[PDB]
Amino acid sequence: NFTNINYYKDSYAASATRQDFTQDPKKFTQPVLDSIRELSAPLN
Amino acid sequence: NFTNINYYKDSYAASATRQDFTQDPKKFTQPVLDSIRELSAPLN
Amino acid sequence: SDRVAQLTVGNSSITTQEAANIVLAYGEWPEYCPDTDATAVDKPTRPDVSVNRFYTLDSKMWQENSTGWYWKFPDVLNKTGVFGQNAQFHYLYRSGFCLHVQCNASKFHQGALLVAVIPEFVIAGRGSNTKPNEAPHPGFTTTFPGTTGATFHDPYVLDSGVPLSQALIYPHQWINLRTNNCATVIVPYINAVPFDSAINHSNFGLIVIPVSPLKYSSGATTAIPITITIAPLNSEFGGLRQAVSQ
Amino acid sequence: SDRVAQLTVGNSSITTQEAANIVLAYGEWPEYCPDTDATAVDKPTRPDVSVNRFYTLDSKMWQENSTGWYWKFPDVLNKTGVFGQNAQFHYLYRSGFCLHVQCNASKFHQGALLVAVIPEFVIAGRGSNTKPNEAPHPGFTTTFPGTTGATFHDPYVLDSGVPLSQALIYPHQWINLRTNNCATVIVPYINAVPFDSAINHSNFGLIVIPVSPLKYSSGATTAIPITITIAPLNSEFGGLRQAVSQ
Amino acid sequence: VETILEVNNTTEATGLTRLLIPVSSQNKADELCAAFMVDPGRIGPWQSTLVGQICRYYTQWSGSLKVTFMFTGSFMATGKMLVAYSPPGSAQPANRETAMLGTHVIWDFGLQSSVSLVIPWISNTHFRTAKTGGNYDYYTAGVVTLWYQTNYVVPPETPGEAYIIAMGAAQDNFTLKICKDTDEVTQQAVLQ
Amino acid sequence: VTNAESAANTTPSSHRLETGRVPALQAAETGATSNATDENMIETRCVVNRNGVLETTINHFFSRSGLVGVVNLTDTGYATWDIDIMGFVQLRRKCEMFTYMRFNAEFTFVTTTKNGEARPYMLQYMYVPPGAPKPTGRDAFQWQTATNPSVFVKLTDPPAQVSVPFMSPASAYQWFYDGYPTFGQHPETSNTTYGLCPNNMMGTFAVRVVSREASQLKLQTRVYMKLKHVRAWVPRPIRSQPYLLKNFPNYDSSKITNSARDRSSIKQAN
Amino acid sequence: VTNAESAANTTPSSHRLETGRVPALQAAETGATSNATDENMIETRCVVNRNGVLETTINHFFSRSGLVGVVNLTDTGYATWDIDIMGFVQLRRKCEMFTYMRFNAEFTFVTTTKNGEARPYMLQYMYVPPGAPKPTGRDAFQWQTATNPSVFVKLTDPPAQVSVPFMSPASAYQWFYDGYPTFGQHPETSNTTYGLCPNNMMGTFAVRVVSREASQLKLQTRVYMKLKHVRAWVPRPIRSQPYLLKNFPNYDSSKITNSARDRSSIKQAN
Ligand SMILES: CCCCCCCCCCCCC/C=C/[C@H](O)[C@H](N)CO
Ligand SMILES: CCCCCCCCCCCCC/C=C/[C@H](O)[C@H](N)CO
Repeated sequence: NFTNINYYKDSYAASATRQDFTQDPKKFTQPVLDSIRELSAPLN
Repeated sequence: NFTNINYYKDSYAASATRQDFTQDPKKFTQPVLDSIRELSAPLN
Repeated sequence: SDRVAQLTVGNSSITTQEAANIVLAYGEWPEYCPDTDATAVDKPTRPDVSVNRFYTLDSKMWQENSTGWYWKFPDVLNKTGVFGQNAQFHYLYRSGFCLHVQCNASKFHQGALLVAVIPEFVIAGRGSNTKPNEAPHPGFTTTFPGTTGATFHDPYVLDSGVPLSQALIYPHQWINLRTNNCATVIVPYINAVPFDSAINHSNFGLIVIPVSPLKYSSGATTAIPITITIAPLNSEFGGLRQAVSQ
Repeated sequence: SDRVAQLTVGNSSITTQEAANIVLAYGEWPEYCPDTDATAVDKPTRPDVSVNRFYTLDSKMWQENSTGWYWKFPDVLNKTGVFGQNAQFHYLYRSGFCLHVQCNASKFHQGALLVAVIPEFVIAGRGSNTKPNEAPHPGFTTTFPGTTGATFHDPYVLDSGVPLSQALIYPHQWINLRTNNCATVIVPYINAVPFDSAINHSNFGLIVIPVSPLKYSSGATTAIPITITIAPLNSEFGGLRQAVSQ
Repeated sequence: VETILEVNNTTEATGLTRLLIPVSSQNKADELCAAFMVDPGRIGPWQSTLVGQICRYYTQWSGSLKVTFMFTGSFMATGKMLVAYSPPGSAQPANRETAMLGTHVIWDFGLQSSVSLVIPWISNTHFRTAKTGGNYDYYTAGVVTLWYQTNYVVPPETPGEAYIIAMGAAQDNFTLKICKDTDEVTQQAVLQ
Repeated sequence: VTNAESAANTTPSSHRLETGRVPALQAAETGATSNATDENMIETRCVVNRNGVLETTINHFFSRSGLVGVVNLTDTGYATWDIDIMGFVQLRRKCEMFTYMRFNAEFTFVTTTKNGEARPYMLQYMYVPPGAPKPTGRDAFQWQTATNPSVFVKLTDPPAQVSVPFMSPASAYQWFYDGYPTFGQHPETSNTTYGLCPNNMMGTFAVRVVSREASQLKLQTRVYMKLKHVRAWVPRPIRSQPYLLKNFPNYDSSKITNSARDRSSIKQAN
Repeated sequence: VTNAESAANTTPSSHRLETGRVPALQAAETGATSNATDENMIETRCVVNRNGVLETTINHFFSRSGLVGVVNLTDTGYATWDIDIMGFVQLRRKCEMFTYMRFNAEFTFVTTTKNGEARPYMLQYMYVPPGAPKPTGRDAFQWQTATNPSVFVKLTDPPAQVSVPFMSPASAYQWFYDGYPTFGQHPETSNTTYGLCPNNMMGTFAVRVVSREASQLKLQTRVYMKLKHVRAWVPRPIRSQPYLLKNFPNYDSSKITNSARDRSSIKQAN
């Protein structure tokens, strides 16, 4: 499926480049310093 | 990025050829004969 | 081993006997500016002792029918200490912060607070006027309150047209008067430019809205204060010139 | 290769086309305080860019019948720049200096100046009174002149009972209006204690006494100024607290 | 390449005494000689140089600048100057103690009759739009001032009035982005 | 950092009868989202999930065209439009979901007539960067476009389309700016410059009909912007109040619209 | 000769306290630019510069189209245009920045009507080299173009575009010629031939409407030239005075426009 092909020297005129599935939910859901387990009481 | 491709025998009908970064500022900024250092007095 | 804590930064220390955690904002530590992201040529200064310490502001009374308070973070400290002198003589500023909001109460008081940081917390002007030149705008002592803070008029919309209910997408904590008494956030330097002035642009802002208002019985302590202590972690300045107040 | 020179310190540079040398005071360089000689426990601050640069004072007219001028060295810079803020907020101070006194004149003027540094240059009170409580003492704007300097009343005794003839045991130079126009001294930190305040104690003092007074013919330039530029080499401060002017 | 600035572009300067900074002898100390803005895409002295006509073709510039002062005077006339660059903030300084708080240089008229003050790249953003005025005072570069450091001393039988020729150029890290058209050329009808 | 498609599958679980292991009791006072999952609460089965999450990235969410501005040309002879995409509340809210954004663009120009038609005339679209002189007439010298990028297209042509790079002096576009652009004495009554980021002023977009006399038509060109190669930072809540101004987040003091519709009681789901 | 992109980065520097090493004292009397750099004057830090200088070559600076001439056709039946690009002050000043230039060209032909429209007629563009006979009518025999290059294009077509090589008898195009084309007794009063380089006369450009009777329209064709494969030599200062003539650098004796706007005093930056 040739779609990435460009026709100019400027790289900002191309299509939607490689789709990387990067996902780091640990920075919005668990930002606390001390790593808490999920099978124990949060505050001992 | 195929752009250099021509379609005639005449070479003056092509696109903007290879971009060479040639730069010699030493002929407009320091044209004197005796090479002067930059950490000494010009006229000893 | 999780509720007691001590936070020594500089010649100041903070002791507490019941906290919950220390939320790290966006899971990142306050760092120094690398040589890759830097753009200014002049060498920056780093006091590293006199500016990285806990500055304590005045106390805010927590009345039963309170609405909330908000402070700008590089602007609360411009006349206090060596940090204000450094952020008045220089022109560029980059640092992270280290928050701590204390509100102690007995085991017979109830209530809660939502403390959070809001990057680029822009104050909206209140009033129905869809005309560019006739619209109302907030004053200078409302956008930049200073060290005495500023109260909310409509805490339900954060005075910016944004719901408070979904204001938990920000680095935040709670002060539940039955579990903890202190909320602390370690926020890094969040900006679109590597360096920025500490007099025209306020990076972010703390908000403390009292949800589930304070309640108690007769005979208990009525005066319930609220104290916050800031620490400018990893401060560095650049562009030394004449001192400008504002 | 000996008369032209350039002295780049910080974001300031000094160019000259005819000097004689650069006397190094007591053959030593301004260093940082080692861990052996240090006594304070708190970590010192080091701006290293904003305070180590050439500060230029106002110009002094050189009249024909002039007597001389003198300045205290950690006291001329307490309201100017980031160095004054650092030496007002902090309590301890240690640095060396880098002197430069310029006085240019044509090839038809004659005269000379003696520029020197005097460690612990104590100003004496003039007057014959051998009674402890009735004796005269110099004012505060005479012991610590500030950035506007102070003139001598008797330059022959350096206003301290000490002959000027044998004042060549001090790091010094001459400004002979036929040979050079600039005298520069690089003085290290000379004191009996490792650190000292920069508001109560003035380490040393420059003196510029015009020996062989200025002479010229009619039609020449009459206004002959005298400009001095200081550079606080290797400045470090300690003991951050509230700012005190004096 | 160095190129003479029009620092004397004030009124009452006739045709060619607009390139000269007059120097003479003073009576009060700490006097001031001249002052001009740094912005090369701005109306003023930089409009007459070669870097301020090339940075007017482009709507963005970056890097350090360079100002070279040459003293055209008698051989027997000595003196010293304090040329000082000041990053943005307040207005032009009023005293020499305020001016010496920036990045100055102490230049003395000797055998070498030319000094060069490099203007460092002290900015927040990577680039600066070469169009100041209005809401574009966020891209100002500062003020260069030249002060009567000590005095202009002259012997008898010698003129007590000289001139300094200011020149300006770019540096090694100078660069430009996004071409445009200058505002100089005006044309009503075709050139027949 | 984990990189995977589909969706996290579940695992088989049994009942737990023991003390000290409590996955359900969380503590929201720590500012952390609860981490209790399906398997630990209830007895579950094993499933292999194949429900692709490719359509939920911030690069498929923004890579959709959308009206940014409309330009009415009467034929003064010309018409201008200061480029600012915060004028229509459909693409403004998705961009204001985030604080900082870095992206390329792709504008599409759709020009129609008063009643709606396409007469075979010629149009010139010219982009005026900040600092370039705006045209003062329909036959001025600014239209010579010796350096400004211009597009010559007819009404009977397909809609024009160009690609625009990241043209900001900062490292990203910020929509919310908590500060002033300049120094000085700021007033208490009318702060007409608070929250005005100078890194977003991109210039002026001008349009004229290429002719010599005056063409008797009232046109209307719509600018459709599409985002691509977009990166986003520092998410923030989505606005619930109706918009009033264009460059300011002003809302209405009275008649604040609640973020949830009303029901009869709190013990009645429906 | 050094070849590199980006920009020269800076290096860390410390303070210098010594005699004999003076990087600041230059000497402009030698006709050389000063070589003092950042590191030697002030204490600096280390930075890695990435600010690309690709857009500052003389091949990206000139490779931009631009109006060179306009040809009014009344329909005499035909219209001619002597090829000389020094008629509009926008592309004339960039080319007069240099003394010698060697380049290829690319002309674009944009033809409109009186009020501005595109009627489906036919146009013939014919290039007449120096020596070829110019056409004397709209139905003459010169239009048979048995050897001259011609373009047949309609008004409803896209604008025509051809490529033109370096067609000069010398090795480069010179804009300034300090001499006379011929020998003989040159006059003192009216030197109407001084500064006239014969190596730049390229011929005549003619245009007609291909028909038999007379078409009742007043057209106007604009020639947009773009330079490419351009080499430049011997740079020279850019002109500050307003242009008066087309082939001559004449200016105005009185009311000479200063190259810098006036201010109040010399001790007031603003
Ligand atoms: C005539 C054809 C080319 C037209 C060029 C127009 C595009 C130039 C402007 C770039 C737009 C960048 C995207 C929006 C930028 C800022 O976020 C807006 N000012 C938002 O206020
Ligand atoms: C009808 C289609 C072909 C049209 C051919 C026209 C191009 C032929 C002329 C070549 C132009 C070369 C560029 C300009 C040359 C000289 O510099 C000018 N005379 C400047 O005065």
